[PDB]
Order: sequence, then structure tokens, then C-alpha cells
Amino acid sequence: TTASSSLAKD
Amino acid sequence: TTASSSLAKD
Amino acid sequence: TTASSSLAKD
Amino acid sequence: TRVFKKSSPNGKLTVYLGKRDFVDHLDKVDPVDGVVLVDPDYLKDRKVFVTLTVAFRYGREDCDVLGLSFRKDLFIANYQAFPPTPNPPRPPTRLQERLLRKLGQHAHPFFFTIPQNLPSSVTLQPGPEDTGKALGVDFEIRAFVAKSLEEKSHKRNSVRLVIRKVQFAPEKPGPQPSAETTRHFLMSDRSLHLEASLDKELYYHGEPLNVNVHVTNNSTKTVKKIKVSVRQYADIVLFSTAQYKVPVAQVEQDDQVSPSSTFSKVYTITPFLANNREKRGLALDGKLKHEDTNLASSTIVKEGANKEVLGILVSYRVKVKLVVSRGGDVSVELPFVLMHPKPH
Amino acid sequence: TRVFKKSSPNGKLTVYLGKRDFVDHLDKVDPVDGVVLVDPDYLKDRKVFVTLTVAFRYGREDCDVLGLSFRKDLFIANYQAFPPTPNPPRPPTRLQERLLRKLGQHAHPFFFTIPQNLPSSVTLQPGPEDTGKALGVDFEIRAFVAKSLEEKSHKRNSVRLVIRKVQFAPEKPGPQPSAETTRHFLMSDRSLHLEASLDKELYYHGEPLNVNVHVTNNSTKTVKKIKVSVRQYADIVLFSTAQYKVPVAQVEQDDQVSPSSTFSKVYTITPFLANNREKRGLALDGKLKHEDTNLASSTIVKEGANKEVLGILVSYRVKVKLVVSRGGDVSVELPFVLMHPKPH
Amino acid sequence: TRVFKKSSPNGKLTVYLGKRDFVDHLDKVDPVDGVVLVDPDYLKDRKVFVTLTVAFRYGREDCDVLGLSFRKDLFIANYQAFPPTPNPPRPPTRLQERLLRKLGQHAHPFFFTIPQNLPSSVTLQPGPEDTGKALGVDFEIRAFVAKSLEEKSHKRNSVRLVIRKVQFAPEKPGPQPSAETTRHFLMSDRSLHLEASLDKELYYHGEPLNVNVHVTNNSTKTVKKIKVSVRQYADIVLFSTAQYKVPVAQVEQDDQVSPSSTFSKVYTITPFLANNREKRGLALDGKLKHEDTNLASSTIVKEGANKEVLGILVSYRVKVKLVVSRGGDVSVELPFVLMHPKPH
Repeated sequence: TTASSSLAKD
Repeated sequence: TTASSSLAKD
Repeated sequence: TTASSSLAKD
Repeated sequence: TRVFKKSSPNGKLTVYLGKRDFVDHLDKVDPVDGVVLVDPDYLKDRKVFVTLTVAFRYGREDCDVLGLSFRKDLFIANYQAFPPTPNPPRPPTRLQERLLRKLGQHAHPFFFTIPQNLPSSVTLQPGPEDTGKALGVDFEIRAFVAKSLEEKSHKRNSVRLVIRKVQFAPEKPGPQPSAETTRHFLMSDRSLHLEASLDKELYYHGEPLNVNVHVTNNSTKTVKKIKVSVRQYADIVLFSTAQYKVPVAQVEQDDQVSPSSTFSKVYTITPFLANNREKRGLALDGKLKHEDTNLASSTIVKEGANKEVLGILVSYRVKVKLVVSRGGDVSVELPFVLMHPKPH
Repeated sequence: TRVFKKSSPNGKLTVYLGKRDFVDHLDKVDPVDGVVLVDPDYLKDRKVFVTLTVAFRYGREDCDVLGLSFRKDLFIANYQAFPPTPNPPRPPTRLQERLLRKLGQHAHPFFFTIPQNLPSSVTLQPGPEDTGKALGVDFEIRAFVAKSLEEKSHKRNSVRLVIRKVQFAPEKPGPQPSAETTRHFLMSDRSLHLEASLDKELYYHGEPLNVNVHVTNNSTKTVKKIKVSVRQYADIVLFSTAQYKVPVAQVEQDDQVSPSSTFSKVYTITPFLANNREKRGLALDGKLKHEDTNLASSTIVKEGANKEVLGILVSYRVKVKLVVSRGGDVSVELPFVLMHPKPH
Repeated sequence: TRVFKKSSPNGKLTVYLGKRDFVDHLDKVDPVDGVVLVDPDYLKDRKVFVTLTVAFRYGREDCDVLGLSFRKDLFIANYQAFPPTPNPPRPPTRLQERLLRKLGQHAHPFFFTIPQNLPSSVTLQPGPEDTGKALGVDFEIRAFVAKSLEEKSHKRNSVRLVIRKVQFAPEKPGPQPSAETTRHFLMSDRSLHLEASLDKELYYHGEPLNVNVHVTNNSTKTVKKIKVSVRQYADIVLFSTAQYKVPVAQVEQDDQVSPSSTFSKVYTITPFLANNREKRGLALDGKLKHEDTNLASSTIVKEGANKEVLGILVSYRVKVKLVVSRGGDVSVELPFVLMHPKPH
């Protein structure tokens, strides 16, 4: 399914 | 609309 | 019509 | 004589055509020659073009709310009317010269040639079940003024006019159309021989056709009924060969041909539209706007067979069906043309 | 922020995509950028590829037992995700670099450029009479791992993800949309002059439209009814020009314009989907899976007219029809756009 | 043995064809070879040609009054039988030599090579609602005598004969077809694991199939019903990919799988035509004239995937659907072939 993860702010 | 005019005889 | 003939044995 | 005319809604642009109908002689078609009237102060920066587009148009153009035309463009040609181009092709014509003398300096001539490998004006009959007009190959002349060829269309600029391309009968009659059929049986040496012959190979609309049919029933089976009908075949090509055939006029007689006997007769059959107002898929000759017409004029093919399949092709055939008792039904088929004579 | 993700059923292949909605600035479109996650030993000799296919898909994909899509492919591109290729085009992007930092070595960058001559996400409304989803241009990103491009598709290998391409309103308003009509009669010098003007040329969905209509009936005929409606035109191009025009919102008033009199008024009309749930052929903006939306967003064309017709094109128009007694019916038509504002 | 024959209606032209069925070995198809009998003085100026045209024919040929075939020509070849051409390709063959010995000097050899990238004889089943025959790719050999290739067709000249191209099962069985599915819940740690396995990957028509299905319902939901069906997929390609899927045989059992339980069973399902006489869109193997047959034989693709998509492609699949209480329905799909064994 379509979902999201994390990503950090650079 | 579609109509006619004159034309001459040469 | 579709039919058949003879054919030989060589 | 007179000259037909059409003007732009703005009233600043007007186009004159020498004729509304054009005819082909099977080797050269009469060129489409016209002139356009325009005042340069209206445009002062633009250019004038005229377009002869032949389309496989469907439906109508009176803003009908339905799935509109498959707008396949069969052949398009372009010509820059203004600013003036080189003199060809080749001079201004006598009619164009006369219109220039009548009007003066604000007229511009345009010339066109119709390639011999193009269809004839045909229109399918709209069925009562559907709505609006129906499909059919048609010609159109559109004159528009703009800076570029691909510049967006404008109603005040473009002027739309409809022309027709129809054929006329050659004066040389063709060979006598006739056919024969000898039908044997599964094992018995008795057979069934029939003959069909025609008055001519060319006929005019409304003119009755007298088919000469003869039967030689030197057998024991019984002939129940004789069916006589005329079939129409409409070779339609857009990118794939297709053929919508449909009968138009059928005549029947409860005549019994006895075994070991011969029978001949002459029957009268007439192709006419009055009794087939509803049959969808019937082919009618090209209309001007919506006016009625006769059945689709048979389109004779040129001597050099090439392809010529770039539109709607129509042909007529007559079949006589013999209802023989206990199977063995056999029919005879024969071609003929049907279209107008040469006017004056 | 966040990043949308999709993973293969096997769980060894996963693709991360930076955004789900892509927008164009009328000169260049925001590039398609993402990363793909995969553990090397799963393939150990295969290669990884990603595809952006735009198709004229019909029907649905939930294994419906019916004549499925006419799957004409409009535009397709390929890129070797793994093994690594030359750095272009041109570097890994800021989002690409951020995903590489987050994940590490098993991420692979892939890049794509959407040509400016491509359609916008549009979907026709499925009619209740038929079943399942209906046709409509759509985008799709498919990442698969295999030894060859033509190697057979595998469900465990290929991963499917859907994106949309939508347009946003330019900040510069256009010219005032207005029109006029002066209708004379067959012979009489009396005429009928009417005026139509609009508030703006750009509007937002749900926002009412106030049409300014004025009539100068300095004639003798009677105006029976005034019809006001907004029409939708949907240019469909697969290999032939066609358009399925259909009204969406109509408003009527039993107002009588007397002869030798003038009449003007302001009418309020709103295009909305709530009252047209059943009309087949209505155009809706691209859906994600099956969720509802507004009406199809009007697609503005580029300044360079080129052709730009490789899909579904949608436009809006408003027509006001004047019912004049015993013939002489005349209507006025006018264009306008209708689509979302610029978000933040 | 014997040799099939067909003769022109006139009786002056007769063609002898070595075989009516042709088979391919996945690398070379048996060449089409035949001889033609003709008496020279009948033509005395013309030339003899034979044509193998493969068409996407629709409808029938018994002079039916309806929209006839979309007659797309898939692949057409030509060969000048008379006057004699160079010896290739390459000799007159053993059957050709034997026919020449039997007849003498009035026979003329012609040769043909069927490219490996061509479809197999398939015919869609005509629906009772419509009339006449239905569409389907088919082969045809037409021998005609004329001065030029483009010279008009004549019934007395042209002779029409129908051939079929069918495949036979390779002797090497493939891998065991099997599948699995583990379906968890939205949040709870309980899951649903099911197994499906098959007897073989190749089967003969009428031979029952025993699907080995096992369910591990270590979950909280209850299974209401189990649906077992076999699906047929017909990849149609004329100029755009199409796929008309339709089930052929379905079997159901009102078995309930309780939560926290395991359940396995074997089911007997048979693809047969007797119960699907009316379903339009079913695919049948190519007919000779109108005679019945089995279901469409599964067409195996060659090892080199290329495209091979120039006609009608057919494949079979079996799906088992588990009806789980209050949502969570999951199904398993699996491929297999079904077509004739190697005769002798």
C-alpha cells in the first residue's frame, strides 16, 4: 500500500 | 448566408 | 466444393 | 450568369466562387477557382489563406449535444491568397479576370486542383433512433485571415462554404450485363439451369429496370418461390476495408415452376427512397445543407485501377433468388450502375 | 517533511517518490524524481529499471470481467536504475541526496523529464448503465527488476504507483470575455440587438458566475423564454479529432421581453457535480484511486500553439439562448476557464 | 494417401493443396506447398498467382445483410505460379514432385514460408443476440489468374480455400504451478495464510483439474464461502492492446473455515463448452467452415519474447476466492496451458 516514512531536516 | 451578386457579360 | 483425388505411393 | 457568394459575419471578408458543383471527366476534374474580397485596412498585418478540407465528418454542425464527428482529414491543401504570390497556377482564370474587372483592386484570386484519387460526395442516412445528422465524406472550402497557418481559428475571420464533387455518366454504354447458373444435384443426373439478362448496364434514377429471367427446371424438385431484389454495397474505407451491404428494393411473386419444365418472365423493379425512409445505413448523394436527394449515385472507377479507396465507394447489384423445394437454394448476382445523365 | 512510499509484494523492492502531484509552469514542468530501495543479493545478476507510461486506459484494474482498456500508449520512457549509469540528468537532486543520506548505499537515483507536449490528468465519469471505472488519460510510474527490457513482467518484481499532472492558474488575468449579437429580420428594417458580458475570464470551482445580459428588442416579435446554460467541450484525440460536448448547468427564467423595448438582467449560474451524478461523458479531474473530485480543470494551452493534442483537452463555454416567437431563435456563446488557484 | 482439392467455378482452374492443417515446432513451421492445374489456352495472355492472406475478418461470407468484416490485412504475400519463375525456394518438393508425376505438364508449383511471428487460428463465439458469424483471425489461400496483381477480381478466376495454423504441446513439462498468500489484518497480529498447488501445468481438453488448496485460518475472522473458478484472458491487438477477460467454469462449495483453524481440500473443475453456449466473447479454436470445436487452444509463446502481438492471443488462469467475513476478501491466481497433445 501507499504510505510514508521519515525524512530528516537538513 | 449564401447568395448571388451580378457578374457581367464579356 | 472441397474434395479429394487420388495421389500415388512412390 | 451569376456568381454564388458568402461573406464573413463581420462583413469585412467575402469570398466568391465561380460554381457550387464540380465534375470530373475521369482524367481531369474541373479546377476549383475562386476569388476573395477583403479590405487591407481591416488586417494591415495579417495574411489571407483558403483551405479545401475533405473530412470523414460525422453528425451535424448545429451545436448538437452528442458525440460529435470523427474528424478524419482525408486530404488538405493550402494557398496564400494575400499577400500576392507568384502568378501560377497558371494565370488568373477568365472568371477570375471578370470578377477582378467587376470589383477592382480589393479582390484576390486563389486556385486549386482536386487530385483524381479522391472520393465522391456521399452521405449516410441518419437513423430515426439516433439524433441529428449522420456521417459521410464531404468537401469544404474555408477562407481565413491570420498571421500564421497554425494561428487559432476565429469565427469572425474564417468563412465556411460547402461544395460537392459528383460524377456524370460517360456517353459510351458498356457491355450487356448477364449471367447464368447450372445447378446439378447431389447424385442424380438431373440438374437446374437458369438464365438472367438485363436491358442495359446504365440506368437513371426512378427509371424502372426489367430483368429477363429464364428457368430450365429439367429435374424433379419443385420451385416454391422466386425472390427478386436489388442490393447496395457501400465500400467504406477509413484505414480498414469494410463493406456495409443492405437491400433497398425487393419484389416477390408466388410463382411455382413445375418439375420437368421451363419458365421465363420479365419483372419490373425500381430503386427509390420513398419506401426506405427509416433504414439506417442507406447511402444518399451529397446534400447541400439538409435537403433531400436521390439514392447515392454509383461511382464509376477509373480505368487505371490503382487504389482510389480513400473514402466512400458505392455500387449497386441485383440478385434473383430461387426457392427450390428441399434445399438447393441458388441465387444469381449481377452488377450495374445507376446515376445521372450528362446535363447541359 | 515526509516522503510517500510503495513497496513490492515480496518486500525486497521498495520505491520512494518525492511527490505525488506534479505541476507545470507553462514553460517547464517540475521533474519527476525519486529513489528505489533494493537489496543486491535478491537479483545478483538482474538490472533495475523504472518506467513512466501514459496510457489512454479504459475501465479499471480490480480484475473486472468486462472488455478492458484500449491500452493505447501515448508516451513511454525508460531509465536504467541499477547498475548505476552516468551521473546525468544532471546530478542527484536535493531530495535525492537527502534520501541517499537517510538510507545509505542500497538506494538508486532515477530521473525523468515530462515533455511540455503532454496532456493533463482527466477521467471520464463512469455511467451507471455500464460497470466499473471508465476511460481517461492517466500517468503511471512502474519500477521493475529484470535482465532485459523485454523480459516478461512479474508481479513480485514490478511495483505500480500512480501520479497526476495538473495545472495551476497564472496570476495574470486575461481580457474581459464579452460578446454581442445584432439579429435583423427577413425583410423588415427592424432588428434585435443583444449584449453579453462577464465578471471575469477566470473562476474557481463552486464560485458563482454572474452573467450580464442585455436585450434591445426594437422590433415586433415576442421573446418567449430566455435559456441560460454552460456547455463543456472535451476534445478527444487518439488518432482522430473528436469532441463530446455536453451541458452541465442550465438555468431558466420565464421572462418576457416585449417588442419595442429593452431588457437587461444579471443571472447566477454555478457549475457543480451534485446534480449531474449520472450523465455519462462528463469530464472529471484525475482521481488517485477512486475518490471523488471536482469537475475537470480547464487546461490552458501554451503560448506556442504547436499541436499539443495528444490526449484529453477540456474547455468550458456559456451560452444564452433567446426564444423569440415564431422563429428567429438566436444564441450567444462565450469562452472562459475554470480551475484551481495557486496553492502554497 | 490422399490430397485435398478445390476447383474454380469455370472448371478450367483447379488447385491441389498438400495438407489442410499446418503445425509449428516453435522454430520452424511446416511450409505451405501446393500445385495448381490450368489449361493454357483459357488464359493465353494472363499470369497465375497465389496469395496467402491472413485477415482480422468479422462476420461471415454467406451474403449476410449486415455490417461486414473490418478486413484488416495482417500479412499478405505473393508468388507468380505461371509463367514459371526461378526454381527456389528451393526445389519442387516431394509432394510437389509426386503431383507433377501424377498430372504431368499442366501443374505449376508454388511455395510459401509462414513467418514465425504470426498468430494462431482463433475465432470468437458469435452471440445469439447478433446474427451470423463473428470476428476472428483466419488464414486463406487464394489462387487467381490475371495479367496484373492489381487487376480486378473475378469470381470465375479466383479460387478460395481455407487453411488453419494450430500448435501442439511440447513433450517437456514445465515447472509446477503454485502460489501462496499470507493476509494479516488491519492492526491485529493474527493473519490468514493460504496455499494453492496444481497437478500439472499442462492439461488436455475435458480432462478434469484437481486444484490442491490449503487454508491456515490462524486468525479471528471467519471464512464464509470459497469460490473456485477458471478465468480466460484474450489478448487482442489490432493497433492497440486490448484484453477481454471472461470466466468459463466456476464451482462453489458452502464450506466455512472457522477462526484459529486449518482447512485443505481438492476440487474438480473442468473447462467445457456445453454450459457456455451463449456467452459472447468466448474464444473458440479456428473452425473450417462452421463446425463446432473445443475451447480456444492455449497459445504458447516462443522463448525469445520479441513481440508476437500481431493478432489474437489466448491464455487460461484459475482463481480461487475466499469470502472472509466482514471484509478482507483475498483471492489467489495462477496460470496454466490447455491444448492438444502431439498426434501421430
